[PDB]
This record gives sequence, structure tokens and C-alpha cells, in this order.
Amino acid sequence: DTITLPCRPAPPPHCSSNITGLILTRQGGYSNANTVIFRPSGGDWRDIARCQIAGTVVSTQLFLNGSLAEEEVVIRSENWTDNAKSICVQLATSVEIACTGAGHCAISRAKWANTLKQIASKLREQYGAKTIIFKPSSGGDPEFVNHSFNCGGEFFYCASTQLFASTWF
Amino acid sequence: EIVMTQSPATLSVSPGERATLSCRASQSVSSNLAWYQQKPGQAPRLLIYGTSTRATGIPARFSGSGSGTEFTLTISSLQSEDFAVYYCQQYETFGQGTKVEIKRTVAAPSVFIFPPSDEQLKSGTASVVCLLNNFYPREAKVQWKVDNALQSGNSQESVTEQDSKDSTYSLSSTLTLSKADYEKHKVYACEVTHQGLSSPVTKSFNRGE
Amino acid sequence: QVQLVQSGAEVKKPGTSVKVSCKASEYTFTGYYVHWVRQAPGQGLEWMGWINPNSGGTNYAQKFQGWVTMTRDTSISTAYMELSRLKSDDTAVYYCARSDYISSWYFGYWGQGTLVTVSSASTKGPSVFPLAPSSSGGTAALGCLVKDYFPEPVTVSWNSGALTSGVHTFPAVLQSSGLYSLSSVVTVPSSSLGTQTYICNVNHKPSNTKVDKKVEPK
Ligand SMILES: *[C@@H]1O[C@H](CO)[C@@H](O)[C@H](O)[C@H]1NC(C)=O
Ligand SMILES: *[C@@H]1O[C@H](CO)[C@@H](O)[C@H](O)[C@H]1NC(C)=O
Ligand SMILES: *[C@@H]1O[C@H](CO)[C@@H](O)[C@H](O)[C@H]1NC(C)=O
Repeated sequence: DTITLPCRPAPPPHCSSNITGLILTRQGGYSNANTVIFRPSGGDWRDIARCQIAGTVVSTQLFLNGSLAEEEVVIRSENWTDNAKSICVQLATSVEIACTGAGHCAISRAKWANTLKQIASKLREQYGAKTIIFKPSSGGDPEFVNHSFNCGGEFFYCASTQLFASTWF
Repeated sequence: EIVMTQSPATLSVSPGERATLSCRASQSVSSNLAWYQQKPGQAPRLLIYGTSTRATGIPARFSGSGSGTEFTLTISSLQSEDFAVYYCQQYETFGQGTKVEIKRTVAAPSVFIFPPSDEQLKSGTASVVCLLNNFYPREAKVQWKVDNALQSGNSQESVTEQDSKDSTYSLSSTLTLSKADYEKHKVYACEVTHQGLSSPVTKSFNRGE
Repeated sequence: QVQLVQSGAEVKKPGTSVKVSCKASEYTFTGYYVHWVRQAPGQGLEWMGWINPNSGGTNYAQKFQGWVTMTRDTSISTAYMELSRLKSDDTAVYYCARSDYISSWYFGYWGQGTLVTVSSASTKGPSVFPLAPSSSGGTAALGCLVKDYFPEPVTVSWNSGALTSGVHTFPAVLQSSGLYSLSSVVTVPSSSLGTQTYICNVNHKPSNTKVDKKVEPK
């Protein structure tokens, strides 16, 4: 089983990349419960650029062909208590995304679940032993509400809604 | 959930004196705290940021301090425009606010009572007004007795802002009854308890007299 | 100079939705975050969320998630705040604030605020009743009762501005019926009763009602 992401236009098969990192925004407020909610970053290119874990590919919500961590996932932030500051997530082992060329790119469900589980473990380290929830993007312009990237002179928009629908304990 | 607690809820300061406002965080937070001033009818104005840095144009008498879970705003010498509501802020969370009011000598209220007008009785409703005029401090107790029976849930109180000239308060308590209920009883009274009165003052009238 | 100008006050039936504007000027609109803060009548300040004007990304407080939508129009430098399925709890003044620098939380600039009243009541003019003096030393008290009007505000004047000293006009109170009510009172010398006429001038702009009521002893 794989996670299928709708992409427009159709990314050619040679644009398949390695997911090496993520950038997230922690939701503000509180729910009177031991839950912490994270979404794909609501910032702009400034948040992405300052992570410093990106490659030559220009991408949003996901670092493609970027730097990888050595041993385990590493999360960084300029201020963990400032929800206006994005959280840079650097994977240790990348997750491959395969674009068939018919308008959708695929991701291994089991491999993506394990990486999310590792990130939630590291997030619990910075915010206490709490429930970690991933939710889709809060909204924005198409290049930021979607996972976007450049490849061979073209720009592609992929809906990352299915990539953040999990709850972890 | 970080909670910012400001004390006191209301700060009474004699004009020209020093005022100290407190702001306590539930858990230890970074020294990124801001103080805002809000006069009535206006948006908040930034006073301090970074826990000790004045915003541009803010008079030197405002100073900020604190670290960890305790933060303090200090006004060296209160002035007329300085009496307002003050909020401390850390990221997304605000304090409930502290109101700095003018502290003057105790003034006893002058108590008046008004029977409902006959025109209002024609509409099937009756309103009895008890008035407390030009008193300080704001703390006052007003109770309604109808045939010596204490009233509950059928009165509303309105309080004016501190007077611009003598810094006193005025209060009105309105008892709302139907015309049927109003004419079932004879004597209507309000009991006023205030610090400036040696014993509580009662104003009463007999219906129809 | 840098300023934020918000849309006018609105009165909304419960369950509807309202959209509030916030136009920015004299600065680079896309370079600073825009936050929305609401203040219930007499209560404190509550943060609802921020929007990145450069990208349109948003971060809402968990209380308002699913009820608030924040957008912007970079061309006209305007930020929009929409609240859906309004409740009486949502009656407040809604402010837009701008960060001192990029994404700071030091709100050095604020809008004038937009008042949103959520109520099922319809526009209704006030009924004015006298508070006649009767029988405190040499001083007598009289006033007017302004009852059952919607919405706010109501202005009160005595003797067309000739009588100002000793006048107290209390803030309006919201009755259980959804209608506002207030009183205006004045203290006058007892000797002036029966020789000086006292008239309270009540105006209610939303209903175009204007009442001049004479208050008479006994
Ligand atoms: C990422 O790397 C792969 C393998 O080198 C390459 O084929 C692909 O085009 C790269 N992705 C992008 C978006 O350029
Ligand atoms: C991803 O990384 C692997 C090595 O881990 C490399 O062989 C491959 O070319 C990279 N790109 C893709 C698209 O798999
Ligand atoms: C991060 O927070 C610290 C205090 O912990 C503050 O000094 C610093 O300026 C903040 N960094 C930002 C706002 O980029």
C-alpha cells in the first residue's frame, strides 16, 4: 500500500526525489488536553531558507534531495515556544517519493508512518510526553498550501493532505 | 498551557505616586515579555518589549523588569493620563489586565430611590431605581427588600467610570418587576453598605404614596 | 505614518458570518505578520491567530480552529478576518495588530478595532420615562430612564447642554430580552424645583428616534 499525492501538472518519472526533511508549524492555543498539533509550515521562503538542510531543489513543506542527519532524526527551531517560528525536521534515512508521470506521486505508507513516528518521538522530547498530532496545512497560496518543487524548468504542486493525518502517543 | 497572572486586579494609587504592577507566569518562560496600555475607547498601546525596553516615544517614567516567572512594570510618578488598564504579554498569551485607578479620600454615597412612573406602569412593567451618587471607593453593597423579603436575580447594577473631576463613582441598581408583581407588595427599599457609612443606609417608599 | 484602518461595526444575527477588513499603509505589507486579537466587552485581550501576508499561511488558536478564516489581498494591502456561525460569545471588538519586526509578538501598531454585536434583536427605539424628585439635604436628584432600545449607542443631554454639572449617564446594561437600557441622573438644588424646567434629550441614531422628556416633581 502506498500514499498517492495528486500533483499538477504531471511530474515526469525523472523528477522522483528523496524526502530528506520537513518544515512544520506548531499550532497556537491550547485544548485543555495533553495534545500538541503540528501542520506544514505556515511561513514563507524565509522559514524554508533558514532551515539550512535543503539541496539545490527549491521545495516547500518537504526538503527534496537535501541534507540528511547522521544517526537519527534531528529537529531544530530558533525558539520552541514561538509558534511563529517554524520547526526544521531533518531525517536520518530519506523517504523516496515516486512520480509515475500520470499526475500523481506515491509514497510508501509503512515507511512514511515510521518516519512520522520518529519525529513525534523527538517532538515529545521538546514538549513533554504528550500526544503528537499531524494535521493538514492551515491554508495559503498554492505553492505553500501544497508541497511544491521545481524540476527541469517546470513547477509542480502536490497536495500533501494525506501526509499529515496521523495521531501518535 | 502558559497562564499569565497579573496582580492586583485593580491598583488604587494616589496621584503622583509610584505604582508597581505584577505579572506572574505559571511556568518559567523566556524573557520575551511586553507591556501594553489601554485607555477606554482605544486600542492598546505598546509600552515595554523585551521585558525592559521602552517602545519609541514612551515616557521615561515607565520601566520594565523581571525574570523567570515574575515580571514587574513600574511607573515612577503617576500622571493623569497614566490611569488606564495595563496588560502583560508573552507570545500568544495575555494577562487578564490590571486597572490603575485614582485613589482619593473616602466619600460616602448619597442614596436616592425612584418609584416607577405611571407611564411605565401602563406598559405592564415596573422599574425601581436606587441611586448611589459620588462615592469612593467603588466597593459597595446594594440589596433590594420588598416587604422585607430580599430580592435575587431581578436587579442589574451599572457603574460609571471614575469622574474626571472629583474621581468618584456613581452607581444605579434597577429592580425590574411586572406590574402584577409590583402591586402585590407595598414597601420597596434598597440597603446600601459602603465604607464611608458608619451604618448601612436604607431608602424606602410605600407604593402609591 | 504607518496605520491600520479596519472596517466599520456590524450587527449580526446568531449563526451567520462576518468579514472584517484591515487595510495597511506606509509600509511593506508582505514583510510583517498580521495578528487578530479580540476583546469582549469589559474583558481582556484574546489572541485568535496570525497570517503570513507573503505566503498566506495561517496559524489559528486551537479555540478558533474551524471557526476563523484569515486571508489577505497583497494588491490592496488588506487583511481579512472571517468568523463563521457567530454566537453571543463572539460579541467583541476585533483588532488587527502588526508585529514590530517580521514575526515578532510586540504589537507596535493596532487598528482602531471593529465591534461585532451578535444578537437576535431587531432595531428598536428607546422608551424614556421620568425619574421624578420626591420629598439629601438641600440637594435633589432626578433623571431619565432610557429602556428597551437596540442597538447601542444612545446619547443623553440635559437642557440641550445648558445643564452639565452633576450629570451622570450610566453605561448601558444588556437585559435578558436582548434590549439595552440605561439611566441618566443629575443633582440639582431643591429650591430650583418648580422654577427651573429640567428636560433630558435622548437620541438613538440607529432608529432615528429623538425624545425630549420633561421631568417634573411629584
Ligand atoms: C533528486 O535526485 C534525483 C536523483 O539524483 C534526481 O533524478 C531528481 O531529479 C532530483 N529531484 C529534483 C526535483 O530535481
Ligand atoms: C535517493 O537516495 C538513494 C541512496 O540512499 C540514491 O540511490 C537515489 O538515487 C536517491 N534518489 C532517488 C530518487 O531515489
Ligand atoms: C528567541 O527567544 C529568545 C529568548 O529566549 C530571544 O532573545 C530571541 O530574540 C528570540 N529569537 C527570535 C525572536 O528570533
